[PDB]
Amino acid sequence: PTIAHGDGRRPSKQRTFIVVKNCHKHHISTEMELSMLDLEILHSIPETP
Amino acid sequence: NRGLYNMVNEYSQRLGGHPATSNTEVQFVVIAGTDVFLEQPCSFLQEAF
Repeated sequence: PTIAHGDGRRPSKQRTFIVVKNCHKHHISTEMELSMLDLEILHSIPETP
Repeated sequence: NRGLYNMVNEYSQRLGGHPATSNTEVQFVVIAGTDVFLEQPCSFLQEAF
C-alpha cells in the first residue's frame, strides 16, 4: 500500500513484489559394513543348536 | 524580532528557514523540502553549544 501525499512529490503507484524462494537439496549418507561370514549364515538354514 | 507567540508558531510551522540535507554525503541546503522532518532550535534562540 501507499500513502496519498499532499505535498508535491513523485508518487509511487500500486507496487507489487513477486519474490520467489528456491528450495535447497541436502543429501546425506553414512557407510556401514557387514562381513560376508555374517551373510553366508544369514542366507542358510541351520539344523544344529 | 516579532512576537514570542509568533516565533514559537513560526518555529514549528515547517519554516525550514535554515535547514540541511539529511543523508547527503556532502551537506547541502534543501530545496524547500517537505519530505524531511526537522526543527532547528539554534535558529530560534540563536545560541550555539
